[PDB]
Amino acid sequence: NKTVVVTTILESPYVMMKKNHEMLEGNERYEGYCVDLAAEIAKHCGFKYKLTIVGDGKYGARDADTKIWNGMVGELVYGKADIAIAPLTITLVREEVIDFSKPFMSLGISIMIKKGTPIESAEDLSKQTEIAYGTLDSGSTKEFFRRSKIAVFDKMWTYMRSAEPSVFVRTTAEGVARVRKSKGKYAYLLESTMNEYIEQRKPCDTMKVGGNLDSKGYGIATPKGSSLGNAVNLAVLKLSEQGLLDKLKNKWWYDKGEC
Amino acid sequence: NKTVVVTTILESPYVMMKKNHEMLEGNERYEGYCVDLAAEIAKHCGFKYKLTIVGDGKYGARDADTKIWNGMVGELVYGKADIAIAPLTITLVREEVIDFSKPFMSLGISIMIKKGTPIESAEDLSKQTEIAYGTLDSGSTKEFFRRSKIAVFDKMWTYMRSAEPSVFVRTTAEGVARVRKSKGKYAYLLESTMNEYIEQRKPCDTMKVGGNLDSKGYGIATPKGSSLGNAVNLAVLKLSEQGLLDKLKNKWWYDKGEC
Ligand SMILES: O=C(Cc1ccc(-n2nc(C(F)(F)F)c3c2CCCC3)cc1)N1CCCC1
Ligand SMILES: N[C@@H](CCC(=O)O)C(=O)O
Ligand SMILES: N[C@@H](CCC(=O)O)C(=O)O
Ligand SMILES: [Zn+2]
Ligand SMILES: [Zn+2]
Ligand SMILES: [Zn+2]
Ligand SMILES: [Zn+2]
Ligand SMILES: [Zn+2]
Ligand SMILES: [Zn+2]
Repeated sequence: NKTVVVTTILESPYVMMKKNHEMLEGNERYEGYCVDLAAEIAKHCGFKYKLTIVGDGKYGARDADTKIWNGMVGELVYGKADIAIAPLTITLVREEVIDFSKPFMSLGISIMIKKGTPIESAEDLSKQTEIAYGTLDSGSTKEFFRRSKIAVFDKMWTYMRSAEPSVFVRTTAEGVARVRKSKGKYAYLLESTMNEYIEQRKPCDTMKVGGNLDSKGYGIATPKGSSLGNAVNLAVLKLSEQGLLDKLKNKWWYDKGEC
Repeated sequence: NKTVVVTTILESPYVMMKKNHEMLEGNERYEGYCVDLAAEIAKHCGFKYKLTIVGDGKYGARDADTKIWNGMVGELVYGKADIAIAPLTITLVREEVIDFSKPFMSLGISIMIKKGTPIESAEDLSKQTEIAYGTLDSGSTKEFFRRSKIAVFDKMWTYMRSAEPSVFVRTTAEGVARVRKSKGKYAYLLESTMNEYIEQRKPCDTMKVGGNLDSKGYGIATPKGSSLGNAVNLAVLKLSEQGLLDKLKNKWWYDKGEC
């Protein structure tokens, strides 16, 4: 056996640097839902592991020209990591190049506003121009809009793709900060899981509005045909059935609530 | 190529006999969410197929003594069908013997009451004895209670397992009828998808109460190592991303609403 290299991403409350731990070593530096999940998966599957943060800070997309995968997906595709344990969305284009476990969490695209913003739905956003809106610049949310044939979402993409200045952000934290600083003139499209987390964080000035725009899941990813895929998949189902995933959700979202 | 034998189950609104079609032939007899899903899967995967209703009318469980699988799971395990396209819950014990696609629908165990029943939650059910409650006698809901280590659910199982007369039912329709006829003295534990469907059916006398007790998914099942598994899995993701699964949900639940 060898130590399994885990790629993950700094995304609250999934993986966070513990206060004042920057200069410590190894796995103990990090906390969060995916840190606890990695420990359980590794225990059930009988492996030792090293948590690493994805070098480019991205989830994963294929460049249109170079055909090269970036982010966590790229780390798996090019053999830089053995497994990705992160809020990584199961998508068709990714499933074509890596393997996913059954989902460990359900989510959908959602709208985050600064409280008091006169927006209730995606339709509302699409029918006005005063309030700008965008997504994480690389990720499954952007791709959702890029590919949608649904009238409202196609309209939103036509606006977003050419809006100036760019409505896209490099990180979730950047999108949240942009909502908070924009006096109601920027809304952020992000996954319901993140949105619901931030809604319960100080300064308690954002909220989720409207229903989810889609329904999907996060999965644990391994390189195609990995020795780990089968056991990891069975482990996710065991964690689900043993109530552990619900325990972790309660721990990191609502037990954490500051609002 | 050969005609693919599809096993499914008569369960509204997934697969229903069209009015006055009992004496007709082939696939045209049936309608419902899973009928529409089967047509899309078959189109994307490039196969012809025959819809068949599971002979024993069960979802699938392994007998404790004989070790034999019944229901749709058994039809796959013993080679009687090529694929199951039905509201078949993804579970660990099933995943050990058959393959599941990524989920096509999200659901959780839920409580159905006759309107006016003084029950708001599973905790409420567990803390009283006036109102009886039970599950489908063979299925993932029964197994959930049989295996739970959560205090409230363990208490409920201890009651259900020895209650007389039996609190278990052979079919969802039987559980719904039992709620409707029992003057508030029977509550039925069933999947949220079914519960939400029935809530919108005449005579509009039942309702879903409380949050879901768990979170899981339905998947399309194939025998272990089937030639169809890979393509079916990719097809489910395509249907999800193309908004087709959302379209089918709206079609069979809410466009169907009678209340
Ligand atoms: O498996 C359960 C719930 C759950 C159920 C279903 C999904 N997923 N996951 C997908 C996905 F495969 F990602 F596209 C899709 C769904 C339902 C909607 C169709 C596409 C996702 C999640 N969880 C594990 C622990 C908590 C939630
Ligand atoms: N979970 C997403 C990143 C967040 C987003 O795109 O909103 C992904 O796997 O790409
Ligand atoms: N979907 C369930 C049947 C319904 C239930 O158990 O409530 C199964 O696959 O076993
Ligand atoms: Zn420490
Ligand atoms: Zn465990
Ligand atoms: Zn620009
Ligand atoms: Zn007809
Ligand atoms: Zn299609
Ligand atoms: Zn009895």
